[PDB]
Amino acid sequence: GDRCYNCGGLDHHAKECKLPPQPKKCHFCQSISHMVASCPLK
Amino acid sequence: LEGPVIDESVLSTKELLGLQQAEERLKRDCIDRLKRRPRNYPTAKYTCRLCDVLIESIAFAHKHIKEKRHKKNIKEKQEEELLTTLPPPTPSQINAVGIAIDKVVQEFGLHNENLEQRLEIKRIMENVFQHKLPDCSLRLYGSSCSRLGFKNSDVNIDIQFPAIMSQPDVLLLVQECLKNSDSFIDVDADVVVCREKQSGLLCKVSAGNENACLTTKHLTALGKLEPKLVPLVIAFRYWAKLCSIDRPEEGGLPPYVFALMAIFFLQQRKEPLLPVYLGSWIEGFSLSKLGNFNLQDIEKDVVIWEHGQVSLILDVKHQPSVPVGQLWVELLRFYALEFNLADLVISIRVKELVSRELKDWPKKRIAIEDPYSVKRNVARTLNSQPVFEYILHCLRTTYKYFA
RNA sequence: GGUAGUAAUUUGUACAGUUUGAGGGUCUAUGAUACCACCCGGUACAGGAGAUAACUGUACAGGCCACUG
Ligand SMILES: [Zn+2]
Repeated sequence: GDRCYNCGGLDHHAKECKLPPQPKKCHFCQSISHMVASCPLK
Repeated sequence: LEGPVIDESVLSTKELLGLQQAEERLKRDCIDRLKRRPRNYPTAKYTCRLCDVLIESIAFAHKHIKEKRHKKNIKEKQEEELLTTLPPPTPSQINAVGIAIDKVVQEFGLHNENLEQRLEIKRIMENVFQHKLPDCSLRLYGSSCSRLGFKNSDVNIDIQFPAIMSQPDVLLLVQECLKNSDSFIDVDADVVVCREKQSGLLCKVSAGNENACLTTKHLTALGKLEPKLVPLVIAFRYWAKLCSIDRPEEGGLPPYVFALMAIFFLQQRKEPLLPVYLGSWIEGFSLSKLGNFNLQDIEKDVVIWEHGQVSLILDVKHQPSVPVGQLWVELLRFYALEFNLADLVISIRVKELVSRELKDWPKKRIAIEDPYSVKRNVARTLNSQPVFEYILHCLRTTYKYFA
């Protein structure tokens, strides 16, 4: 239901995730450059 | 094996930035990536400073963070940082600390009259022993001669006997004399421990133990030349008594170990108030030959060493004098935070902090070096790590209360 | 006297793992019902990794006519 803390997997929980590490990306715009605070619309 | 633990080239720039963010998170948790692959355990990619624990992966770092030990260590580090920023005490605070130290000295401290009463006790001992052992004699040692122990501290007497006599036989016939004599009662074989019938103070008799008398005289001199030392040592001893660290049977440190630590602090201040028996001034002195050095005898405002003499008290141009309370707070800072008791020896003889590897010492808990017994660990009574942590917590709490 | 080893037993610390417990959720307006067909979002944050006791094994400090001369 909610995006996981690491690797951004909804169904996968953070503890359950066994995938290789992935960059943390802003969910609002899926942008690596812009975080939640720096969203272009904000 | 010479390659990096994590290769930036293999990872993309986006991946590299993500890994850098992950490592920043790990840094906030005190987890630091290994600069190079360890030869013994190259698998580990990170290390935890709090526990000094190798971590294979970032997820393992989070798992370690979940562990209670990491939380306890981070709490300890937070307490240390909080203590670090405490301001030095104001002049009123220093005066109050000095007044408290003086009050503690008056309440529980050995004075001249107590020494005269103890000399009277030794005189009674000499009177009763004279009939049977005219050759043998008695002297004060330990807390008695030092004047740095409490007034309630048990009498300590040492026997001088001829070379032909042997320490076990001498102690045995001394025990017999204590048996028959009416003056001494509740006598036990145990040193010989008894309860004085008239004075009412616990009494202990010893034979040989020349090193104890030497250290006691050295500390007596250090107290005499240094006036601030005695109040500081008495206050520190009172703190140990309150915390129960003074009691040996419970795993606490011996009493005079606290005085040794106090003199070590005074010697290691930024402006040294007391000198070191061994220093760079001595010709041929070295840490490798430190064991060869030894202390021979105590002179008035002078010391004797063999492999030459050193002054008991430093003689410097306009030597600084500061209040006793200021020295006490400085000692609290020196031992609670400034001094790592784990792996640094409290070596009075040498200015340099003797490493444990030099003496092949445990490196586990509080460690103190005897002035005359280089090979003896006077803190061996403290053999439990929980008790060691208890002493550190008590010292830090005392610093916080007084700062 | 020093070094280490040491069955049967005695303390202390955790818990890699098992399992029992209350709690935790918050977030409803966004319906799709009935045993006619059961599941989408707007109220609702941040860059934040989620237990304490009973239980199993494993190294580590002390105790033990343990243990040694
Ligand atoms: Zn995930």
